[PDB]
Amino acid sequence: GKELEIVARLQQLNIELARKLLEAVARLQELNIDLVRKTSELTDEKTIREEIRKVKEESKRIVEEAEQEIRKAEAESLRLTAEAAADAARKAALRMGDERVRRLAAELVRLAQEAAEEATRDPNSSDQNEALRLIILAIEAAVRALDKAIEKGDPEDRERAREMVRAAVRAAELVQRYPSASAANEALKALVAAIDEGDKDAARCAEELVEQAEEALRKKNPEEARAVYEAARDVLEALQRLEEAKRRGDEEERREAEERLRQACERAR
Amino acid sequence: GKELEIVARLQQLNIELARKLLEAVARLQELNIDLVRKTSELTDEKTIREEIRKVKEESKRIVEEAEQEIRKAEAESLRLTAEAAADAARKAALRMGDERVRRLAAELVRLAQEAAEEATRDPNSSDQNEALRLIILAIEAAVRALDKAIEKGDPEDRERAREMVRAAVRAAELVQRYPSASAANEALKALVAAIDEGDKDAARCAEELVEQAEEALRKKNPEEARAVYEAARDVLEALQRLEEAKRRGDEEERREAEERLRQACERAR
Amino acid sequence: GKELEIVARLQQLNIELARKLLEAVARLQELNIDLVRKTSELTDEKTIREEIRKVKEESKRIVEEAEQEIRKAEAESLRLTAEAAADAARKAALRMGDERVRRLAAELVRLAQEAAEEATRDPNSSDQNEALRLIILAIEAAVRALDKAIEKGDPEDRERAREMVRAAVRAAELVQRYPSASAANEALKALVAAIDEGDKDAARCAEELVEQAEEALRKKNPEEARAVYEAARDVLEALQRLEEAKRRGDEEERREAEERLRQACERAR
Repeated sequence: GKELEIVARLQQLNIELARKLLEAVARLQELNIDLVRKTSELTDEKTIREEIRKVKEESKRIVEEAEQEIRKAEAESLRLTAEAAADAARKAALRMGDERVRRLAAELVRLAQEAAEEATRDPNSSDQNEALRLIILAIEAAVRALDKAIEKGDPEDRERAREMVRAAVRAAELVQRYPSASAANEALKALVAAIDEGDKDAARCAEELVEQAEEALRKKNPEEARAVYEAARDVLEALQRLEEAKRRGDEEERREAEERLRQACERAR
Repeated sequence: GKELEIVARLQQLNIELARKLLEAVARLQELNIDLVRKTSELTDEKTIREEIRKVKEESKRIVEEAEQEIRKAEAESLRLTAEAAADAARKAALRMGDERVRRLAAELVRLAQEAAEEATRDPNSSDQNEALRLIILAIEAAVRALDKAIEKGDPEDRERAREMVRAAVRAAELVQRYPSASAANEALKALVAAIDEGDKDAARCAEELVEQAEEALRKKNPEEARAVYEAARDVLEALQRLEEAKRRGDEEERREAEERLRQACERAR
Repeated sequence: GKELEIVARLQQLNIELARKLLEAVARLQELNIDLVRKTSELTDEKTIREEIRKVKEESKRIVEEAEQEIRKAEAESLRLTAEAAADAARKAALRMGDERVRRLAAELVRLAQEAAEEATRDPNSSDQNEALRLIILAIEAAVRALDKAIEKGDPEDRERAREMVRAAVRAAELVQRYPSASAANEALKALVAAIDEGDKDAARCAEELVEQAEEALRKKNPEEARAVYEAARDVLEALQRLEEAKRRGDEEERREAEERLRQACERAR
């Protein structure tokens, strides 16, 4: 279906990007051989130095244009991944049945479209590129929650999916309006790690950090935004360690990482 | 399933292609350092110039072989995408139930196999590479039409899929036998845009341009083939603008693009 | 679902790898222009030669670090493909229903995790990189066998899947404990080709070569291991020719390749 279409388009970008990288390598090589030829033939030091500077200026321009093509190829790749993830979000919302979760997933399609369209307009912006990455990770976490809700029909899992899909929409409009915000950037990642864990205490704690960063970004108090980031940083690290201790380990640090997330959310509420 | 297999093989091509690009960069660097060493030590101008020309000849050969590896990596990627798309076409035809559409999808598998096998035989051919691209786009449009037909069981949608899958087969054998034909190249793309639109008037208009380009290519009248291309060019541009005005816009140009496609098909029939 | 997640991560690797390749090209170009400048200005031959050697040493280090990044990018790609293939293996085992085949598929998840984790620890090892490739191919063959078993519910196909999934686990722990073993490396590939063929005689013949290579690797008789490789080499080539003669050909060599695999397995038992 649509999955094969994206792989076909992403592969065209890789072939085209590798084609342009070789184009830059080929041009830089022509300049070197031409410079060595002129340096060995000419005797005027003034002309030799000017031939060297124009090659160094052109070589620096060749590299910059190649960084631009990689920049545009990355935004085009992130645009295809965002649309594919949003398309997966709406179909999973259909397989649930709730018209309310269908309205929530419909906004993610609108959020993914608008954020990916602005990144492709000016890929040189690093904030619009990173904000689109986290929105993609938020949609992926929402899709993983929706797919789990339709496995056994557990009413807690279905409500778990609704609360975290709506929270993903919340932690998406925030980074869309404030891409350069480190507090909103970290509270989103803490929610993605809290969605995959499935803990009710971790989901309500991550969303509270999103609202704290939202209110701190309503006004323009920089000391207020930095406090939410440090609170969201320790929460995110506690969830990543809890995921490592559950996948492997010997249950020793697994109980230790629980109190890490518990104490981190304690001083944040 | 098969989708994960293609991604695994396409990723091996990207790693291998990046490995060979660095191999060329490493060899070009060795030649530059060796040339600077010999130019600074030797005093005979005759020997210095010959050392420079053999490096420029070898550097030009290194770049050409790297363009060849990118050329072979692109054909191998297009071969994997074509087979994956044809595999998706036959299973969607099974989910419909019509044995007639199963015979139509069976030809696409044969058309995708033969076209992708000839492109991998000599990837330096640009016509066989581009003709395979449009055949892939034709199969993707056929798959999107087949998946929509099995959504609600609408009898119009199921017949809409049969007419456009057969038309995709028609606009595939044509570009296979005439890869260097611009008229057949454009009538195919007009059909792909007409399939996604779902308009009955746009589907019969695009196929009529395929038959006009087919009869013009039966004989060898070049003025006849150019007339179909210009007719298919305006039809394709009208469908792409109609898709832009339906996705966004304010319904103003949406009605304007309808008369564009209407008038374009008028002077083509 | 998970398929879109892997494509998103694999595309980030390609963009990042292309970003680092250009970084190496940009640094190598700066060294060339700086060297040409110093060679044209300075007159002391002793200083010129030392400026050349330090550039040749740095250029050789730049290329080596770029080979390392390609090395680490390949292991990260093979780790994502292995986990995605193992995830596909467990769900197909669930769709069968046998708790025994679910325990077999559960080991592949453990085998794919452990082998991919050791390859990412030291990607410079070529044996751990190649052993992970064949384990991926073994899981893919197991998934293709499991998907075919749930098509028509044929009891022979369901048992065909169980025998070859268990054999895939057998030809996975072997290459995991002996990555540098050519006999175990070839008996695995002979099984992958024997799984796709579906021949009962080819499956029991490939597994017998796995047990022969297993017992030869129990001890450390090098002449014993080389005998199994030559026996597994001819079996693998006979299955690849049998696949070519069945896909195309004119049934002439198709019967000839059958006696090839028959005689190859004859002198191996």
